[PDB]
Amino acid sequence: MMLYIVFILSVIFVMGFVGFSSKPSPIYGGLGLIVSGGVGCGIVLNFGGSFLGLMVFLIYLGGMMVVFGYTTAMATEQYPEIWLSNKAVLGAFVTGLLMEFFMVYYVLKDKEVEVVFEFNGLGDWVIYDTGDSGFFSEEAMGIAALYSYGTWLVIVTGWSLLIGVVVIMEITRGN
Amino acid sequence: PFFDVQKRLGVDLDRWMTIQSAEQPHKIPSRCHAFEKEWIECAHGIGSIRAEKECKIEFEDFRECLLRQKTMKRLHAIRRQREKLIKEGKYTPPPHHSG
Amino acid sequence: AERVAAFLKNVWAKEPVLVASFAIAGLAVILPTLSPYTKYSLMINRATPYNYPVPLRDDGNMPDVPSHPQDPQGPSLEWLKRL
Amino acid sequence: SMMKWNRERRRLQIEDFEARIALMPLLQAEKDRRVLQMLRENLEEEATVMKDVPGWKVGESVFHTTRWVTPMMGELYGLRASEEVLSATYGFIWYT
Amino acid sequence: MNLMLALLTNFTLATLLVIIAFWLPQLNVYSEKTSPYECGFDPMGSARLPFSMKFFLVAITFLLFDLEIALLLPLPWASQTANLNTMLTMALFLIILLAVSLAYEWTQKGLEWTE
Amino acid sequence: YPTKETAHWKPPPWNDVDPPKDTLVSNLTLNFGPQHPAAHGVLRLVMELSGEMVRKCDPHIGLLHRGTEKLIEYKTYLQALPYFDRLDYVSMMCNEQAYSLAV
Amino acid sequence: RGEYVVAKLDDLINWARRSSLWPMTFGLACCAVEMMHMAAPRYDMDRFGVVFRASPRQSDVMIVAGTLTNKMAPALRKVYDQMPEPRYVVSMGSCANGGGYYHYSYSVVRGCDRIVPVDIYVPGCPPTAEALLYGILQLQKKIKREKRLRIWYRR
Amino acid sequence: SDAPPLTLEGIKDRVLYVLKLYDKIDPEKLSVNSHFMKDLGLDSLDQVEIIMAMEDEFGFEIPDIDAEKLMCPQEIVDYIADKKDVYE
Amino acid sequence: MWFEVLPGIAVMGVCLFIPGMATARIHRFSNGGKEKRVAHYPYQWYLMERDRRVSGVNRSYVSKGLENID
Amino acid sequence: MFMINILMLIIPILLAVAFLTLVERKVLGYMQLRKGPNVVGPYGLLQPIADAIKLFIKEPLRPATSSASMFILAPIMALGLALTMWIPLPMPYPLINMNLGVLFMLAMSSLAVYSILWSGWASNSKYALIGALRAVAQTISYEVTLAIILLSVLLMSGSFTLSTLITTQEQMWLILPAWPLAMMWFISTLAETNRAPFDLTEGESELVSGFNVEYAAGPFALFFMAEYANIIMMNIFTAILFLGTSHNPHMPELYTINFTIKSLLLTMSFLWIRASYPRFRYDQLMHLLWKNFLPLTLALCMWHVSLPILTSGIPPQT
Amino acid sequence: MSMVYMNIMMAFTVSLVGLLMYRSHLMSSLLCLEGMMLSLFVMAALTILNSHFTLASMMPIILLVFAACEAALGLSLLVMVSNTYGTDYVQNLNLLQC
Ligand SMILES: CCCCCCCCCCCCCCCCCC(=O)OC[C@H](COP(=O)(O)OCCN)OC(=O)CCCCCCCCCCCCCCCCC
Ligand code: SF4
Repeated sequence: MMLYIVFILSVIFVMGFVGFSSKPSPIYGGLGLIVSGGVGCGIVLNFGGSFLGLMVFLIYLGGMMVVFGYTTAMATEQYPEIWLSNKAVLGAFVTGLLMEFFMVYYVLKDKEVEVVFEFNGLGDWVIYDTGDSGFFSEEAMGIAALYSYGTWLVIVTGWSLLIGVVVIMEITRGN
Repeated sequence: PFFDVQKRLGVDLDRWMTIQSAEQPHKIPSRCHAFEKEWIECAHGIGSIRAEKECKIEFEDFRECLLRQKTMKRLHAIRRQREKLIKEGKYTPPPHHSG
Repeated sequence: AERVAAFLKNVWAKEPVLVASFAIAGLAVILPTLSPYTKYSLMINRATPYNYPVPLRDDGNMPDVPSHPQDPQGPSLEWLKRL
Repeated sequence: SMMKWNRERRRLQIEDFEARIALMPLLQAEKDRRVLQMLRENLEEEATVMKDVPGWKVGESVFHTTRWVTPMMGELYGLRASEEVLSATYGFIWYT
Repeated sequence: MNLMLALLTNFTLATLLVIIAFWLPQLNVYSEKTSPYECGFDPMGSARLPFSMKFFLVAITFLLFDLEIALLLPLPWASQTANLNTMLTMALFLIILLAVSLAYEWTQKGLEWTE
Repeated sequence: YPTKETAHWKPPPWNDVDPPKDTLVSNLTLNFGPQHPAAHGVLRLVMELSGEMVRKCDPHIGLLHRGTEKLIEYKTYLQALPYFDRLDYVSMMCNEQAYSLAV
Repeated sequence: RGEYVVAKLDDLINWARRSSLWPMTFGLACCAVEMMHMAAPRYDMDRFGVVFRASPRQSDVMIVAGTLTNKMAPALRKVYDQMPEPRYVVSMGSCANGGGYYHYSYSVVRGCDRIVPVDIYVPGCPPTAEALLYGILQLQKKIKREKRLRIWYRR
Repeated sequence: SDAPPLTLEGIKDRVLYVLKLYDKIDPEKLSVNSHFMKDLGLDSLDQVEIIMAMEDEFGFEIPDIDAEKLMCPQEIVDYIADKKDVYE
Repeated sequence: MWFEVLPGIAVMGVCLFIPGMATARIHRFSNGGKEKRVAHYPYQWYLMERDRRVSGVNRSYVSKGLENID
Repeated sequence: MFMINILMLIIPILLAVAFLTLVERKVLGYMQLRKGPNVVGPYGLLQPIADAIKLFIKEPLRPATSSASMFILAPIMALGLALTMWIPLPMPYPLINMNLGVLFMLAMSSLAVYSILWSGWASNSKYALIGALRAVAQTISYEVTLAIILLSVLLMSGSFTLSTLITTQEQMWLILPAWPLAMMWFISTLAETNRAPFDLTEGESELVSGFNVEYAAGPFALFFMAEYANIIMMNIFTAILFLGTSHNPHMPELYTINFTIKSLLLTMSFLWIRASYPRFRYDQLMHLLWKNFLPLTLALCMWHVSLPILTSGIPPQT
Repeated sequence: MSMVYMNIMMAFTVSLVGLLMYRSHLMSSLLCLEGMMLSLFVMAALTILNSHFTLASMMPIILLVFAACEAALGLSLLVMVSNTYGTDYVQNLNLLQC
């Protein structure tokens, strides 16, 4: 149904993580982290945060593009592997799927699964707020606050990024 | 903090984001503002050991407003009972709920 | 005085794009300090009523707080209209 | 040109926000009666669904405090129409 | 909902065209037709051998710079704050550091591709 | 305390630098022709690339070798003249002139 | 009669194929120069739908223009085999036809039809750009006479 | 652990086994002292192929000057010993 | 000559005009002859959701005016 | 009535893409002293129909060395995302009125790059791989610059909404106050859409056909359709950003007329440029943006954060 | 905790277990580190958004910033690893304590 869009997207979210966690060739591993990046952007979006959802998807699209260019250089062999071409990758891929299937089965039937934490299967929609906000996006206001409120966060983040450039220039210089 | 320099120099570096009842942009309140305010005001100064026992009610109420476990269990029980009664032709839906 | 116009003219003939970058960047960091309308910018932001203006309880000693939205008391946006 | 038009646009926004402010007191009043009407309807029906359960206090709170606690989506729309709930929860996010 | 339908329609249309492409034409498959193309002569070694990246250092920098847009895209909303003096200072501070990052890598032969 | 396992362990280098390894990675080899827009049709240019940098060019020619210099031996000095229109087939009368000046 | 309907589908597919011929970028010798001149403004082959493409897999016609040598023979067959069907071959000039001025040489294939099946033969050394354009326009007439769907129907 | 040491009896099995796999030598009359050319009838190249198998067997390079003298299985076992210092 | 190109551009131009026109008329067709409502912020959605209740026909574009109050 | 709207959007788009092929061939033809297609139908108007049918009744072939599943996904992923970029475009009313439409188009544009990486990688050819990694390099060149240019413009619009670009330009085009950014935005769209002098991934003169050398028949057609849908879509984007038309609620037709004409001329400029210049070298395309555009783009981003403040011209947030 | 929190925490564990169990490629184990960041990002975003913790809305953004300063750092060592050996196999990093 439609009331369970977030739960369905989260199931697909886990399936992508089982995807690249099996560690096929990073070409397919990068594909899995892009699929989960997209649906992960959907889940956040359905909770109200559209800027956050688009940001993570956008940032991971760029990052996984650099990984692709590196895979053809440092992480490639004559016969790249798929989820079917190894027993280790196949055994791990089917393992994670069954463990997700049994969680979806018990939560949707029992309505209460306790594994470390207690989880409730009534439906994600039961916790949403009822009232409306004002004439603005609440999450947008908070992200804008980074500059008026987060002065200390900007300074460290800006400094860390600047050193990040310097650091990789030293590491990769070689000789 | 290991070194509470901020208290010494009187400069707020990160305490503006520690709690969710602090001042927010455009005075937007959080969903559990009222409960977090009471727990913090109950447990100020007495210390953590005492607040673990004397402000226990105000912290259980807060923990309910966050995860709503004691609330979802109640709803869960009603739904279980209702689907049972409606399974044997004993529950008549009220008009507004459906129509 | 003879070497200042030799570095500038050397870069302008080799790095015209960089000259336009630093020159543009400089004005961004300087002009806001020198502008007289920068104060108005901050005042217009405070004038945008995002929240609801919750009223006050009249204790009887608040002559600076208006009794009606159309009273002389209280801040006015007359400066805004003429701006 | 761009600055004058933008400046004109800040004044238009204020005139738009003030009109909202003049209406909020009426919408707040309507929203209150709407929630309370729905909380009672959920309470009234629960009485006919937990009429036999031994250990059940109808309409009992889950908090220790007696303060007013704003109801969550599950409580307010307990058993309303399926499509009514979907637009109540995802109606704004999905409306484009 | 409306977005979902549009997404589902665009990709369904493309899939049908792919299905039609493979099932409408008359086919004639044999080994020499499906071999890899390298201008008429057989390739020497697989296309899966390592391919050197002469701009690896520029690629890594892209990650770090591509984050600045995450921290910079809020600026249109940030300009609406009542504390413009602080917001203005940090917006320029953040952009200025990005330029200093670029100028450091530029001078250090970072942007120059290797050989 | 040497054991069965650690019998073969060797002391680390005095200065911590291990000897570099031998030939590891080969340049990609690519056929830049003969069916290429820029190969003029008959140039099998076998290249060794490091990425896109060129490490070696090895022009293979003879895809258009027809044996003109041997076919000329069987033709009188006039029957062989037309062969020179087909050597630099973008400069026809310049090729004919060289042969005419030679005879 | 149902044979009429297929006879009108044949016209459509035959029209789409002769109207959108896409030669491969494949020339060998002097004849390839006259093939450029057919793309030049005076004759403008592109106005008949004829567009060169470099990739063999994106081509419909191979125009063998020039001499084929024993060293080049394996390469010509490969790119031909890599052309999806339907595919056509035009033999331009005398070297591509029967060996031409070099028939009796030792390094030359006597006729490009020993390596691939050829549809149209264009005579000349080189065939004028106008002569080649006559060949292509004759190839379109040969594609207009195909009755693939009228032959499948009568099977 | 440290692998078992090479012993002159261990080498002997390797050589004969390698020769046994060869399809031109008849297993019946292949003695540790039999001669490749005269006894087994192998020609020069047949002899060169055997020496190539021995390189694969023990994984080391044999120069052509030495292989010109390995005319019977015995000296092969001797030669392997001299390289690995298997006096045994 | 060059003006023989215009027929191609005219056909192409007519193809880019249909998407804009089709949406504009469809919007007015579905919303009783008025532009489709824009709800970018929760206040805008609250009023739009309130028109469904006030209209009484579950249509937020059926506007009820002074005739509806007495 | 929403499914009818989607069909009324994508179906005309495909027709426009089909006839853009004719326009380019006939325009490049006259700039080259030729006539272009004029034999297939009157003035070539049937030329696109002949090509489309020819491709889809041709034989598609999967190379022996290909990766089947990815080899077929790439064309599907290409065309589908090309038609997806159009849903939020105000003309003057968007099909999907996204509040963060500018971010959405940025993100989908990035995702569409992987239809090139996976097609070239799944082909398993060296020319197909060389082209795939020229797209990694090409995206690393413009992605950062193109994002910051949009940010600079949006500091005068006030929000990421695309429909708000119309309101911003109710008194004057944004090309006047921001002509330096338009110049760098136009070249970015040339590079982003893989067009000459920046059409390096395909690179006919150097890589035969680039990432799609192994693609034939219908699968090739989907790449060809996707590439031209981006050409039209990005020039529609350029017209909205910088040449904003005026919207009259009572006569929305007039907007679509002026809007379409501006998008045509911006599209003809793409053909005009392709017939005028040589091709950059894919390492120079990178130094063009990181060492010329990036220094200037960062400086102008600062100038557009300060300019509204020092002039009190900050736009409304809504 | 609603049923969504189960999947995001289930996803984090899958990435965590994936990281700890190397196969051969070092790049394959770098993705799992980036995968864990995505799980934490989503889980924080759901928690912060749900409770209307307005100022905390900037936390997930800051998280991504250092999420990529590791990826950049992680790829930097991978370049230096493959230079020494020609491939990013982890079995070649056995000079120490052996
Ligand atoms: C309140 C805070 C505001 C201040 C911000 C402080 C940060 C400023 C820097 C931020 C931007 C990062 C750039 C910093 C590095 C400067 C550029 C540089 O390092 O150039 C070094 C250059 C190396 O190149 P080289 O190989 O030597 O070739 C030339 C041969 N001599 O060798 C050289 O040629 C160096 C030559 C001297 C460089 C001078 C650069 C001047 C920059 C400031 C200009 C501002 C004035 C214009 C604006 C005023 C308004 C119009
Ligand atoms: S046929 Fe004539 S023009 Fe063509 S290659 Fe032979 S000699 Fe040259």
